[PDB]
Amino acid sequence: QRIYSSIEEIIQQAQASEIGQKKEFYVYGNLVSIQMKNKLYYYRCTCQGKSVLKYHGDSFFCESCQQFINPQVHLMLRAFVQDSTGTIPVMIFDQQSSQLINQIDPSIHVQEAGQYVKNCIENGQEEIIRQLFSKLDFARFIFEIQFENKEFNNEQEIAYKVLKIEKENIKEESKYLLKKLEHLINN
Amino acid sequence: KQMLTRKEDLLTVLKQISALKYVSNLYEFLLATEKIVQTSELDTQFQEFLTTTIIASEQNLVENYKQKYNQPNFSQLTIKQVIDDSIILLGNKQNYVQQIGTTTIGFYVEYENINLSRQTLYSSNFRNLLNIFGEEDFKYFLIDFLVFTKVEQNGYLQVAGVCLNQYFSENQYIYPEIQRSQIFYCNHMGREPGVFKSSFFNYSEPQTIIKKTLLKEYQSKNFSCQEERDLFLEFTEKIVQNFHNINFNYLLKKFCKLPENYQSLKSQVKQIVQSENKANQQSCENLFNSLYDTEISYKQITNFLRQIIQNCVPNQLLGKKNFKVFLEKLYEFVQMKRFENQKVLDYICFMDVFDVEWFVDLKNQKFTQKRKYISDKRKILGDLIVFIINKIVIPVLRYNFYITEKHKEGSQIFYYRKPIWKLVSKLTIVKLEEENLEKVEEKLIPEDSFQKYPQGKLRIIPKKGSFRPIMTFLRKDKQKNIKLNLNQILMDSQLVFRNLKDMLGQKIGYSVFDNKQISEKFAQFIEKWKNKGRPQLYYVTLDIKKCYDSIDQMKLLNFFNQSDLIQDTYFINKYLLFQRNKRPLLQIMDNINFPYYFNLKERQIAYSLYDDDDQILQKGFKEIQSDDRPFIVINQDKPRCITKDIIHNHLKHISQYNVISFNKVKFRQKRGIPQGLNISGVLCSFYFGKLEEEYTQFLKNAEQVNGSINLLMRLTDDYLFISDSQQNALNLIVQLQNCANNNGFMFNDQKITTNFQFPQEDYNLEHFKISVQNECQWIGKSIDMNTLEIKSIQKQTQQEINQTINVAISIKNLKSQLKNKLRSLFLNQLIDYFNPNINSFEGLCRQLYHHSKATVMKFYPFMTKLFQIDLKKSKQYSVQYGKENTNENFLKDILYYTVEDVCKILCYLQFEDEINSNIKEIFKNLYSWIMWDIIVSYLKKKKQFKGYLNKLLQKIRKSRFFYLKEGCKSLQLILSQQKYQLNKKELEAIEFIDLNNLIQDIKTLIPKISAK
Amino acid sequence: MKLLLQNQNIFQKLKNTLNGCIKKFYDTYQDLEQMQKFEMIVEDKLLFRYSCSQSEMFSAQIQAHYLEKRVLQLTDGNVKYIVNFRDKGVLDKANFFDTPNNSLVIIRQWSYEIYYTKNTFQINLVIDEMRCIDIITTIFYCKLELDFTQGIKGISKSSSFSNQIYEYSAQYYKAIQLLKKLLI
Amino acid sequence: ELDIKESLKLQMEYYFCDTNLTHDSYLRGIISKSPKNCVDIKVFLKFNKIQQILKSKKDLIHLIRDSLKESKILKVKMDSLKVKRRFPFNLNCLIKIINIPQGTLKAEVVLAVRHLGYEFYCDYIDGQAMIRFQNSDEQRLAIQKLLNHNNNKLQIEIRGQICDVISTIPEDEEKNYWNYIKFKKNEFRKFFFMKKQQK
Amino acid sequence: PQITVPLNCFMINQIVKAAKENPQAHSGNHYEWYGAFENAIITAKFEFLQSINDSPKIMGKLSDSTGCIEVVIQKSKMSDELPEFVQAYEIELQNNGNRHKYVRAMLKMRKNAQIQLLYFSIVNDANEISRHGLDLCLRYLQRKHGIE
Amino acid sequence: QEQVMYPRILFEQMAQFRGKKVTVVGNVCNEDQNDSLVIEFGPTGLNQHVVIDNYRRVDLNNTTKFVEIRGVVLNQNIVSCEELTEFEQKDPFDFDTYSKLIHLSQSDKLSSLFTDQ
RNA sequence: CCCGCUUAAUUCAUUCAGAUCUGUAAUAGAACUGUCAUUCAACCCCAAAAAUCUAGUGCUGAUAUAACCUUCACCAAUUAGGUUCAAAUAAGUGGUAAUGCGGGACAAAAGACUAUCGACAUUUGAUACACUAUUUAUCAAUGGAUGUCUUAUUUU
DNA sequence: GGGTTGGGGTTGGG
Ligand SMILES: [Zn+2]
Repeated sequence: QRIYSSIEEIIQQAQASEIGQKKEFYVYGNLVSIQMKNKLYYYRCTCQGKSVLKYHGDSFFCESCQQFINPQVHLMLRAFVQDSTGTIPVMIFDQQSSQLINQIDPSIHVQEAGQYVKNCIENGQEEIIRQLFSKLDFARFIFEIQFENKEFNNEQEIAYKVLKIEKENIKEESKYLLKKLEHLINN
Repeated sequence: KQMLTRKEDLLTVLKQISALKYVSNLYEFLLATEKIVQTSELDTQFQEFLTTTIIASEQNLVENYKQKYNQPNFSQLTIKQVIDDSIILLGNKQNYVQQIGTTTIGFYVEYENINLSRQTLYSSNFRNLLNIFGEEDFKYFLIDFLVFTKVEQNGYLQVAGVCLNQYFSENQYIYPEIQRSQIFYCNHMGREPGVFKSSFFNYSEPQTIIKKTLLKEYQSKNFSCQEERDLFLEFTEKIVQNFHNINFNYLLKKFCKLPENYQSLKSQVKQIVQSENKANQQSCENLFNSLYDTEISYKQITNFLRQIIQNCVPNQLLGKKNFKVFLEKLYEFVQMKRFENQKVLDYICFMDVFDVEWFVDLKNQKFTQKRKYISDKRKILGDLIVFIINKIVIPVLRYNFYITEKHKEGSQIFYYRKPIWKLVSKLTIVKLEEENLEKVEEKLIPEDSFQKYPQGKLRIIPKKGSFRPIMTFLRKDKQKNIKLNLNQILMDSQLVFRNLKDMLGQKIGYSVFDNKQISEKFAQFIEKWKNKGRPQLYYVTLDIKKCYDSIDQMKLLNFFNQSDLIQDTYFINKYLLFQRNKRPLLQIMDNINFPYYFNLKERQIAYSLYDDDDQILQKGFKEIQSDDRPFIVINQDKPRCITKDIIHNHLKHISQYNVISFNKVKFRQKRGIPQGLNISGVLCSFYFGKLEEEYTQFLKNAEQVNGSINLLMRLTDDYLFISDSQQNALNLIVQLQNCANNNGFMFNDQKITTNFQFPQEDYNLEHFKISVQNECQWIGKSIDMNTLEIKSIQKQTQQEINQTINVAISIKNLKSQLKNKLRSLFLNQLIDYFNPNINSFEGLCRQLYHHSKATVMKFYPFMTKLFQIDLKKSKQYSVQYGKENTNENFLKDILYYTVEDVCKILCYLQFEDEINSNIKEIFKNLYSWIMWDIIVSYLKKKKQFKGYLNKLLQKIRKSRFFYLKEGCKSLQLILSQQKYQLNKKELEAIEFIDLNNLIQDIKTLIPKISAK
Repeated sequence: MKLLLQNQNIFQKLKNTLNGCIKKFYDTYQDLEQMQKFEMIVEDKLLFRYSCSQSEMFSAQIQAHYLEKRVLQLTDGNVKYIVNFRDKGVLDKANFFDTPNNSLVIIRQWSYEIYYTKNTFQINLVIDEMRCIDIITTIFYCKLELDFTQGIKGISKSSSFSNQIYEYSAQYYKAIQLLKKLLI
Repeated sequence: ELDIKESLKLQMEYYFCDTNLTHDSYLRGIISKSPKNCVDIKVFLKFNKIQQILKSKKDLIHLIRDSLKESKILKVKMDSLKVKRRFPFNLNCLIKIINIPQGTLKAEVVLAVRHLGYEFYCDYIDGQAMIRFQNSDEQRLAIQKLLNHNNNKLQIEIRGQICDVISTIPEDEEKNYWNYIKFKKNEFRKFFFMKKQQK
Repeated sequence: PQITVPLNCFMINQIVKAAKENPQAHSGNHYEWYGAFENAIITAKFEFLQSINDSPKIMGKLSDSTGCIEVVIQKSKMSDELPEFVQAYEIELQNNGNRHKYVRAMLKMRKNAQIQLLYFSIVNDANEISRHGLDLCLRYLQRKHGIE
Repeated sequence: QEQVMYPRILFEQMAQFRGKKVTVVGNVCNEDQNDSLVIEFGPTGLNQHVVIDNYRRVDLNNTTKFVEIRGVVLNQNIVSCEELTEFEQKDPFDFDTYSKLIHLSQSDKLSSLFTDQ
């Protein structure tokens, strides 16, 4: 069996943590408010190309492999994972975002989700993407949340990243609330 | 006709934009929707707010907001709750003014950044507006409309609606770019002539190695099949093999060889380097001059490059005729200026695809679809041409020569052999060490400044008899976690100093920074001079030598510390500014947008936390306007902070620990601040203003003690003084000399230019070389001492004019580029000194005559470059100008519309809105005729224009003359109707028109304006 | 935002103001009349008031306030301060957008106040003028704090966790020692 | 010498005289072919009597220029080699594809058949399309590829639909088609006669 | 210190009654139940109420095992349509032969004003009832023990 | 505009009440096949069958698998039906956690928020 | 002017750094090796102008005191002589290129051509393929096209 | 596993 913790405990433990510490949790929560103000995707090679050489006319060339590659689009989303107790900002990477898009729209295939988003954005169809992202509001899931205490540009900061997303089933959540309440009443 | 007006309203301008179907102020909208009635009473300030606020929408929604009898309007929520409800109603939309500085999380809105426009939204006026509207209508009014609230006499602030900057917003093949910029400024030298050891020519010593080094070109997608790749690889193998048989020593001796007295120059340089005592000035000037006359001519280098290419590249790689075309274009590649470059289509469009024999087509498209085959093979020909130039030509030029520009030669390009430049560098390093540079060791510099700031580089530009060092701070250190160069580190302190720059204008010295300030000072002095009665005038001009290197660091830091003009803490605001352009409003083809009338500029400002008069905290901007036309500002959510202590640390570091590099050797400045930093210009002016106010007390009270008019201005290191008394000029010279003696600086070349002559023995001025001239020349402006009129100085020959012009032309946007180029060329410097308060009518006409004569010569190379492209092969231009004479029609259209726009701008600058329209039309026609006469006279001799186009130009000129005469003829009858009463300026204009007899001809006025 | 408040360097302003207050108090009471010195020492009344200069202006975010005791809490990044304000007029003059909480303010002038209580000297910080410039609803988790409403014990706390608080506490103790030496 | 140069100049003037240049017109074509009626000395270098008057070619050019300098009929300036006057002085096997879909354009089918790479003639009628080659051997050099030997079917791809063709048209029909070609030639001749006879 | 809190109809009625009976509180819209809260979470069955001459406001009903409350649903003004989450309820109600079902509803309530309903989702598993009850009790205990 | 109390009870408290306006919840029974609808309590390991007379078994939706009713108990194992809702549940309904929740709601400490007094 | 072909040989010089050799008063001689670069190169301040340029003219009636035209390299500034809304013949500088060899009769108003061609050649259109300054294919309509000979003697 | 904003264009004063 796993251990489930609320958002407030994650917030309190993240602040006290020293620089360079990591820990993982499991939370019952609902996703809300995916943000689209920044760029929604980036480009990486199949051989894990650290540096992608930008060119003109949709031309590309990886440096970790040294071949003419078709650019591969990786989808990154920022949203908020909020429980009844609290709210935290999280980052959603390619696999989980593709899973969410496939769940909300079964027609799009898993790895094709990034291509679909890129085509919709570039062709001039942003209303469809807005409607697609709006249907994910207040959708309950099971999350694996990891916080990292790291320093960027000589500035201490905490970043939350989601590792796994699972479908919700009320039964063990109800059992967990019951046992927590029983422990509280006992003490 | 449509004319530019000095006064406009935002409501009138907004009605000219087709997107907005409803434009009105808030009061008339409130009455239109029956929210308020005229019998109701309101506060006077609330009434003013309702009257001045301007709203607009893309559709008419007056019906939707009509007052409903179902339920009245009472407010119980707070303004914040209503605004939050509106922002939540916005949802996923991301571009709204009220959304700036905040994010939405479900049904909660979080405020996280400083927005200076929230003070307007959360003000009492908007509370009263909410009371008037009601929540259910306020929440949608904030979204469906664009709300502009007036905060200044002509400035407006958008606080709601879609941001204005959102209105200011199948692929095709793009050819590669020639990397011509690589040739410049190479200091590396090798033992044996050739190319760098990292080039693929020297790495090889089979097909495997050449394939490995040339991966970028071997696996291109333009190759149809593997056979083409194999043929190209074999060609590259042959190229590499042939290159090693070139005797570079013989080629360098034959075409571009060293001087016959090279050994004497080398011996002289060595003796100067080794000698302990200081070298003679005249001998070193002669040595520098002799070194700089060893430059290689363009023909010599073109022959050298052609010889290299002919025996290194097989003739069949490009074709028998394509090779010759490439060789011929190589010369035009060689002689280009600093910021000029070639294009691949400059070679491709003159070549034949079918000339290449080794091209193979997988599918028989040679006969079926010839055009597709031609496109596909052009894609390969362009790659081959790029490969030849970038791999062979550029590295050889970079390795065997030092290519740079001189000091007063503009953008002209010069080539120097590498040993000559090594001698020059040795001599320059010897000269730099004695005065201001010393060799340094990294042990002395502490590690904090070593790991916090990046270092600079040194570059040498030849000068006649000397050099000109420039220090560049572009680099950033990958190690030590540095991601910015030094200027980017010092950017915010530059904003603080720019804040300091405004007070320097009048408070603590005589400093000028731009043309508007100089023009205002001249206008004030001219008014005082006219009031006095136009007496005789005397002027003195002198300048400081090496102002940046003559600054004492301790004095500069002491001045910085004890000055109260720089506050302890500053905040930084960012905002977008929309300002009217110089385009008149069209009077009501259907697609008219905001960019047609406004210019978008990104601005930053530093403000203090004190309760200052300017009260930037309420607005967030500080703009100076020269007219009554409106402008719009929208704030941004990126605030920053900067403290005086941080600026002090930056100044201390740059003054004490500046380290620069030259040929893998580190140096360090010993005195002064480096030129090339963004903060040095203001610091120099501040430092010299302190001394000049120390030593110029007598000027302050002289305007009242003895009643003498005098003007003193200083731009950087240049001084100008115009006075009425000779004693004042002599005293100023003596006082400035005393200040220079006491503060350790000196004036350039020991020269002073004056209007009079005085005995120099009495004032210990024997070492000065006084030059007497009757016509003042200052910062490129020519000033007359009798009539006191100012006009710029123009070059006289085509060769001198060409040196400062770089031509860049693209087929996609010929029309816009050429029209904007003409507009800038006419309006570059004439727009600042066309003041009616400085010059008279004849002076303005003469100024326009000379400026237009200069601008036509400036623009001439663009017209010749245009004729190198035939537009009959481009549908975009042939559909509009035909096929027979496309180029001539295009050029005529551009010239006509540009001249018309320039004339309109000139009339806007000269007259006020109160002047009668007939006078304005007459003067516009006169200016148009002057410019067209200049153009026709200049172009009537050229062979390219000799035929079809000159007839059209002459017709235009004749039409302008006829229209001017007709307007002058009808003006008499119009004025004789007595319906108009004429003021002083109108009477002056009538007198000017009648004196020169513009009714008949122009031959009376031409002698006065053409006089040189 | 947090970087904006850190660049202010409020601790330098506090140190300068405390140094000026101590110097002025030392200069103004050199009479050293024993009867007057004994008269001036009574329970629960202020002895001196030094207003800060115009150069000690900073901005902070209000996290909480208390009308009953006139205690106001200010935070900027790492450090949160607990100070007082003169009266409700200070809050009414500052045109708050919605509420005093979660609002960014500029303190135009403040002052140090010296009080003698329980056979020792207590130095307070009182805010006189405030100006609201925006709303910032962003929770800042301040690890460390200093309290100006409890005397030496409220300031010396969490001194080991930060060098700046250690230096300011040393300066505060030196000021208290000098005050008790001169007056008593 | 001076006399030799004078005689050569006289000979050149006689050869460049207006009266002589009309009857002969040997050098008149050279004059017409000149850019701006400025002929060089290469034309006179092929002469027999002019060369015999000579009794390093730049020296000969300079001598000719000196000889013609004092003359007025011709012109010489800048010590150039060219010359000019001072006056104008002007005055078996063929197949048919079958079962073409109705409404198919001629361009599509002619493009489809031209993929072989040799010229021919095509006419489209309802379905039937006669194609004729210019030489005998292209038929056999093309039937090796236009016949898909993998399927062994006389099939050609037109408009994305499979079309059929016969390898040999009937002998009577080829005779009729040759007679049709002869009839077309005769009708062109008759039209040519009519065009001549409208005047 | 948390604006969102889960509680049922009886607690809504008790809070409103207590606030109205003794209005001697701070001059703010916020209620007072072991702190200040704006939002609420409740699982109860939903049914439309057909009011008269009320176009902008649509009256609903949220009955539960403890009591009942009145809620109002706002609609867009630029055009006359219904929110998506309630259109889904309407179409499902039409499809299933007019059978009312429990919903998980989040509603924003302020004093001296009606109770807006912001969003709800139809629930088909009876385990949500026990989950909601346990969550209500746990959060109530947490709030009471955090006050002290 | 009306306050009606519908407290939740278990199977054993049903005899303790003996007539009150309450609500009960259970899985629908189909093996007995009465004319009147019969619902069942517990995980079916122990037999607890109650029948409602107002509501017919066949009229409700076929996909319905779980129901809860609100009505006064007519007699032991007979409950009148006033309001009935339909739950189409694809997962088993846990009865132990529901029993614990009911017992905690009936407790003295937490009864204040659930019911008056 | 166009076209065909060819156009030359040993070092003018060798910075910086490393490592050998010989000589001896710090000078110098000899030979050898590695080599753009923090993987980038690119000075700064102030000021001027800014359409998504298939979109824009009183499309122009004028001052023989005017506007054009003509010169054996090209191009651009300096003098004479003519003509009247468009036409043919000139005189001094500055700057830039200049290898040899071979060729340069269709001038043309035509005639005889029944030699040639639905596979000739244009003309405007349409349809495809192409478009950043493409050198095409088919169709429709339509009438001329190609070649040779005749008004012809290398003092050319 | 992400990360100021890189330009584009190049005249005239200092
Ligand atoms: Zn790769």
